[PDB]
Amino acid sequence: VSLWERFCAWITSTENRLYIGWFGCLMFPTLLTATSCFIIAFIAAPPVDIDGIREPVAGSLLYGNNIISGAVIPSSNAIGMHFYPIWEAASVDEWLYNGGPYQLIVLHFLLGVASYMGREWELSYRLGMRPWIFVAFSAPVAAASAVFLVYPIGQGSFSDGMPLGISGTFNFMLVFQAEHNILMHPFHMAGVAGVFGGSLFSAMHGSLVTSSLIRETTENESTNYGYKFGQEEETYNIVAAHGYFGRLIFQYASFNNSRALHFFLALWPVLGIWLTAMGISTMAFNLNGFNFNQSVVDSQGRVINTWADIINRADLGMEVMHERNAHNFPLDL
Amino acid sequence: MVNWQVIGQLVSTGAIMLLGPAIIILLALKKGNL
Amino acid sequence: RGLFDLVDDWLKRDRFVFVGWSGILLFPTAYLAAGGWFTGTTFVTSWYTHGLASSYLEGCNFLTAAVSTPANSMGHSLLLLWGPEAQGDFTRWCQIGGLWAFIALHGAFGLIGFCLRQFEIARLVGIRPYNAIAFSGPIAVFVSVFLLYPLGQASWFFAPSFGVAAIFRFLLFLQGFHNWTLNPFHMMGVAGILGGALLCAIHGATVENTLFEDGDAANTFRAFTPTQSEETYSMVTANRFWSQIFGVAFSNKRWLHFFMLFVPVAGLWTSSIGIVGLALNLRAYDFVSQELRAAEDPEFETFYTKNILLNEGIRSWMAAQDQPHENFVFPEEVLPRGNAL
Amino acid sequence: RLPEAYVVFSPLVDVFPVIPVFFLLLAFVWQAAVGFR
Amino acid sequence: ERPFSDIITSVRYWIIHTITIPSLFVSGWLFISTGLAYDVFGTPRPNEYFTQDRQQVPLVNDRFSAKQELEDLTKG
Amino acid sequence: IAGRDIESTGFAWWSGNARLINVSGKLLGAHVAHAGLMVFWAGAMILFEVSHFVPEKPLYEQGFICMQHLATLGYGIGPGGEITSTVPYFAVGVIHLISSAVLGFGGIYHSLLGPDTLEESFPFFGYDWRDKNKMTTILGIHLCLLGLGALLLVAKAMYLGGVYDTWAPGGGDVRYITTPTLNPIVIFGYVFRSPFGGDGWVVSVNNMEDLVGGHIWVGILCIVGGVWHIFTKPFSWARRAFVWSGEAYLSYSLAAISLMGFTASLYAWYNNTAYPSELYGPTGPEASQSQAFTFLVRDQRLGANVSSAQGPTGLGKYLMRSPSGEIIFGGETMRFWDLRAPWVEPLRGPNGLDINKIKNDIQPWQERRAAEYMTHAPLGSLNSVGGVATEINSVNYVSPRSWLCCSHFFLGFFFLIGHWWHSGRARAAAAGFEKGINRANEPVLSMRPI
Amino acid sequence: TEGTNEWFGVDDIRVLAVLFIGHYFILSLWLGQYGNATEDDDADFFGEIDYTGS
Amino acid sequence: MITALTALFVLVSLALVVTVPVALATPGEWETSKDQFNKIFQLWVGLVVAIATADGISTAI
Ligand code: CLA
Ligand SMILES: CC1=C(/C=C/C(C)=C/C=C/C(C)=C/C=C/C=C(C)/C=C/C=C(C)/C=C/C2=C(C)CCCC2(C)C)C(C)(C)CCC1
Ligand SMILES: CC1=C(/C=C/C(C)=C/C=C/C(C)=C/C=C/C=C(C)/C=C/C=C(C)/C=C/C2=C(C)CCCC2(C)C)C(C)(C)CCC1
Ligand SMILES: CC1=C(/C=C/C(C)=C/C=C\C(C)=C\C=C\C=C(C)\C=C\C=C(C)\C=C\C2=C(C)CCCC2(C)C)C(C)(C)CCC1
Ligand code: OEX
Ligand SMILES: [Cl-]
Ligand SMILES: [Fe+2]
Repeated sequence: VSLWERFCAWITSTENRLYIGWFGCLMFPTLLTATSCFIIAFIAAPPVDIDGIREPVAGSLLYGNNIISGAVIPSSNAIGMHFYPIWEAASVDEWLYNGGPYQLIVLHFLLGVASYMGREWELSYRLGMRPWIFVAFSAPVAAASAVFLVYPIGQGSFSDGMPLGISGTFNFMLVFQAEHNILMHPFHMAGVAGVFGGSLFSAMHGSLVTSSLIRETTENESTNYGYKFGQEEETYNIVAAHGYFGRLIFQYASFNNSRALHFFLALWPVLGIWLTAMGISTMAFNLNGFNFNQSVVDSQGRVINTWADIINRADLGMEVMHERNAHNFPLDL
Repeated sequence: MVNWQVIGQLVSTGAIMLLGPAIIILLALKKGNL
Repeated sequence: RGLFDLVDDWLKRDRFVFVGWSGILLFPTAYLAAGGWFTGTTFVTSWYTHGLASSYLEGCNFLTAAVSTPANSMGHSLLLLWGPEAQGDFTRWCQIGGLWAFIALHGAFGLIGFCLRQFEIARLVGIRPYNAIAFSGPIAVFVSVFLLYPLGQASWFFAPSFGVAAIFRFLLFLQGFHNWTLNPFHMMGVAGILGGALLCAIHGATVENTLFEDGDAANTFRAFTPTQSEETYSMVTANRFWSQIFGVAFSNKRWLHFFMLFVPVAGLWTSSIGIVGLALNLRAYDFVSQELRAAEDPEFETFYTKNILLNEGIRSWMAAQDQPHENFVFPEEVLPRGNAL
Repeated sequence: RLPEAYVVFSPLVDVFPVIPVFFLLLAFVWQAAVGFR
Repeated sequence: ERPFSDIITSVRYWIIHTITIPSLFVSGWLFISTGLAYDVFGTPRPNEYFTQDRQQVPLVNDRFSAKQELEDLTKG
Repeated sequence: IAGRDIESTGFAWWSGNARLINVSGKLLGAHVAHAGLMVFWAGAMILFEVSHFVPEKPLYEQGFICMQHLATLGYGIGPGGEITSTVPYFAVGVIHLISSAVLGFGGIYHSLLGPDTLEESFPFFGYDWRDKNKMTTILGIHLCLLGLGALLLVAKAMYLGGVYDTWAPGGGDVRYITTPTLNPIVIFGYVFRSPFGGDGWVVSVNNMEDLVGGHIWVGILCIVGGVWHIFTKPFSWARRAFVWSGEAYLSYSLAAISLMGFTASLYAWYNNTAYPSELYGPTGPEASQSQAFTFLVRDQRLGANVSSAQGPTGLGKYLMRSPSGEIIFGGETMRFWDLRAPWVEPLRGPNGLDINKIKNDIQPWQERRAAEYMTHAPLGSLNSVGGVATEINSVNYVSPRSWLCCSHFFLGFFFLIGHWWHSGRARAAAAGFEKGINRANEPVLSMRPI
Repeated sequence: TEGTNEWFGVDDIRVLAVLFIGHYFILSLWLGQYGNATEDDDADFFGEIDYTGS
Repeated sequence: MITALTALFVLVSLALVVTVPVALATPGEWETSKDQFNKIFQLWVGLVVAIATADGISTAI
């Protein structure tokens, strides 16, 4: 045989501790470089001028932060959507002043997660499985891409992306609420229903399966020891569990098929997350949620308020105080 | 002052909606290849 | 035999819906709570307590109708129909906000009855009662917020209102006044909820993508007899796949399902503690060290201070209309504001 | 406004754009007619 | 027994329902159109939010004298 | 009946259109019927938009997405972007509506009455999903048709009336493009450009000559490729890398169409040459630049010298410098300094905005355009309110740019999901384990332990 | 620089040289095993997956 | 004139739309009735041409 054939046989081998595959060639370097840069920048980075008004903001541990308030600041507003690699700065100090590491981390990270999906499919193929797990994983990837890349593209600046921090996430959420009126977009309601229903069904399924265990342990050992690796037993007792579910609610509602059950379980949260990601992506292009301000009037013509007006007051309060020194003109276009 | 527009729109929509099920019923009655 | 035995035999018969002894507590209270919400969102107003319109009869839609809390002048009254505030007179009872108390009070007993029903059915069929600890989670959430939060505050007026936009108002209100996102208990609740959703999706795709070939048609749904002895999917293949992709994987089918049960309930029970803490204004608002440094050094800035300024803006611009009974009057020259807009 | 010779047909024109969906619904109706064979 | 699948078919069911349901529907319509709900529940009419004397919101300020306060605020 | 039931093919009713994979007679009818539906919608939408036209408001204040394309092609538009007549739109709609009937009848016939398979009586119109020569032949034929279409667009742009040009010397007007650019360096620098800010990849075309030259080159390339793929068969390096089945081809098409949808949405959002602003409305950056220009003009008229006015941060209230040196508008709109519009270029010199021209060379029409674009920014809500999120109900307007961008972005993402699903299934079925794990010979049980 | 429109970001000869070096090195390694292919009408197959050895 | 011709066009189109699928679906109907549908198609084409000519004459200067 040749050298290339041996290399290919080693790459696609299903006997290593961790599968490599051809997608792993793009996966591993990008994720590793993103991790290294993120750790170093989170620990020891200097303040970054995020808004382009020459007012740097500290975000690293060594400059007086804690775990909660630390972050990696997005790039400067003066840059916009321009590409800013290291070799385009006159010095490393200038590169760090304008928020260089954010772009590097984000780009290598997104490439890494795409390769992660590909690698999942590849191992599924090599193991003789059915190839539909990476489709399920595509939803968190879609949401992360939506925020990190799509929102800056629509708004025209990397500085509007979500900061890589804990309190930066809250700041992003609050400003997004103030500017786009989320919580009134039906796609956000779809996402909330998705997560709540996912938690509900996880708890219900766990309870039902755990309650229907046959007797193999008696008292003085954890019940988990009954199951053996490779044992043959369907994940319930049909009589007890089916009767319990058919008696708890009306008898017409009971899943007697494991396939349909475990399909519904997979389908619900994935669809919810897809819809909420598309909601964020569409709101990136200034298509906001429902507007119900001053919609109820009496006979004379005066305005009677509703709860939407209280929400509007909160939105105005958030809006008038964000980026205090950044605006010069009456409209925030 | 009669506003014939709403009546015309309702009649047109009703006819268009009724067109399809009519042909389905006709095909079913004539023992067609449903 | 006696009356007790005959009634007991009748109550546990196989019908369309199980009734049981707990049905006496469950059915009337839940029915009354649902009917109260349905009539409140359709006919009753909030003009005399909040100064708002909150019914279809006034012009609201599904997303803006609610059953609002009673007036602040009635601190923690039980607001009985025959109490010293309404003294009969259904109309005055509706106008001062008795429907909210009606719904909450009968609904708490409805929840208790549902938990008792779960216990009773589990005992009847002869299985361990694990679906009654999983429901205790949501019971803790409801009791904690809807009862303990108002009881520590001034009055029932500071409780969530049974509506869609009223809940959004509640969220924004607690964020603005308590800095609720910074509390380390809502954090663990978020972790629990998101982990539950993740677990639900990964299992159904893992189970659905390791099925044994027990049929001949592409529709794998019709390849499962209602219950057989063999498992429908391969545990070994799933273990190998997830241990070679992620580096760690499940191997015990009981631990998996107990973990699925455990995560979200733990999240909810954790968030309840933080809400109970907020009930007494024992909040996690300030980092004193950063406040001191920012006061001394007028060049120190983090995202923390920006969030603080946002909260100040929320409070100042919302309090005037959110609490009409305080007669707040803020001239335009005292409202905090940035440049331009 | 349409050319004067065709203004009378305006109500029909106001309904044409939505016809392509009624086709999608008709597919389901046809499937239900044969009892989901 | 006698499930819904053939309950939906019984002709007597259909005829008694056709007799009964429209009466309830018309009763609800008349309940709204007569204006009786405004008096039963105390909801202000579209021309009753502000009276000629009171031009502000009528908030209740007392606990044990809510009856007299509401009687004043409504018309008196 | 055979071929239309689960017991004979699997494929339950909710996935019944998958029974047509190996039936080449009904598939033709299905595809023709969908084409007829597309033509019908085009005609009906044109007619509906024509019926509601009002000659006073601009086209972007009436919620139209179909009249703008015909106007850009040079039909019924005059100087400056005013609509003069609507007869050609009526003609286009009528022709589309009439052709839809023929297409639908053909689809119905070929689907319900014609032979089930064409591989027994019409050997020319037959295939096997695995005969590579036939697939290459079909691809080459329809590719040559695409090239002919591109050349037809070029011919319309050059000889048959001309196209609307928004950069015309004296305001937008219809003109003949007589000197298209043909130097391959420019076109293939457009193709091989980076997509980030300042470059924009192919969205950044900013004149009609480049557009016509590019469509010329595309026509030439498509014709040559069609002939080549007709007269040849796939090489060795391609045979060992692809999967040869119908579902694989479907997934291949799905990925490309998703990419095209994303590209079109970004065209609609950012470009203002093929989407002139007089018809679709101002772009995102254009409204902010207009606001800055309007307030600069007002403050200068009041008496200020707007070159040395200091802002709150000391950076410059009206004018400043971009990170490369050019003079740009101040404020938060420093991010949109890449904008180029026909109503701003009069004030731009060799190093950015010109101070003297700004001082004493601003014409009133520019002021009016700036005010209009400032007050008609692309911001709105789902129920068509218009304005910032904290505004009250007074106007009813959402720009067509937002609608087009959001819709085709949604479609692009879902068709990418299509690539993933249909391709994974195609490869798994080709391998032979899409039904499940063979319990007799589970492959995992014969691997070295980990 | 940043705003210019050079192809693939190439601004110097050495970048092009190293790109060619990379593609060509991996190409030579690949040709070390797949370089003896033929287009004769007996190496083809009739199926969905090419199992015909090399 | 224009409006009456277009009304006749609409009526003919409605009749054809109702009748054609029934003839096509039922076996043997299209074979036997394959002598009048050609006449109706010819009438349809003639109506299109007549409407086009009349509209062109009326609109032209
Ligand atoms: C663009 C949409 C579209 C198209 C073109 C088709 C086309 C087709 N489907 Mg299909 N399908 C669709 C959507 C579509 N489907 C959807 C959404 C579903 C899910 C509900 C299905 C579910 C489905 C199943 C389960 C099956 C098909 C089958 C078929 C094929 C035979 C149908 C048949 O025998 O008709 C029989 C129907 C009739 C005789 C009644 C309809 C008569 C006409 C068509 C009504 C419309 C006439 C029109 C209004 C008048 C025009 C007049 C003209 C002169 C202008 C055919 C190629 C079958 C197949 O594979 O065959 C081998 C099959 O088993 N489909
Ligand atoms: C309070 C009170 C009371 C009670 C009352 C009651 C009990 C009532 C009831 C009531 C009721 C019980 C009512 C109900 C109503 C209902 C309704 C009103 C419904 C509606 C519906 C709808 C509208 C739906 C919708 C939908 C959905 C959701 C989905 C799908 C679609 C649709 C559209 C269908 C009494 C007497 C004690 C006295 C005291 C006070
Ligand atoms: C018209 C026009 C224009 C344009 C022009 C042109 C010339 C274009 C071109 C275009 C083009 C020219 C495109 C291309 C594309 C390509 C592609 C898109 C490719 C792809 C690839 C692939 C897909 C592959 C894959 C793979 C791999 C990775 C390896 C192995 C495996 C496989 C094979 C799968 C302009 C702008 C001037 C102006 C306007 C007008
Ligand atoms: C153009 C034109 C026309 C028209 C025609 C057409 C083309 C039509 C046809 C077509 C149509 C337009 C048809 C449609 C129909 C449809 C329908 C009406 C459907 C219904 C639906 C439904 C009701 C469904 C339901 C269901 C079932 C049954 C079962 C399952 C579930 C569901 C819910 C889905 C005419 C004649 C005027 C003449 C002139 C021109
Ligand atoms: O960068 Mn971030 O936050 Ca979107 O709004 Mn305008 O720009 Mn600024 O202000 Mn508001
Ligand atoms: Cl600004
Ligand atoms: Fe399991």
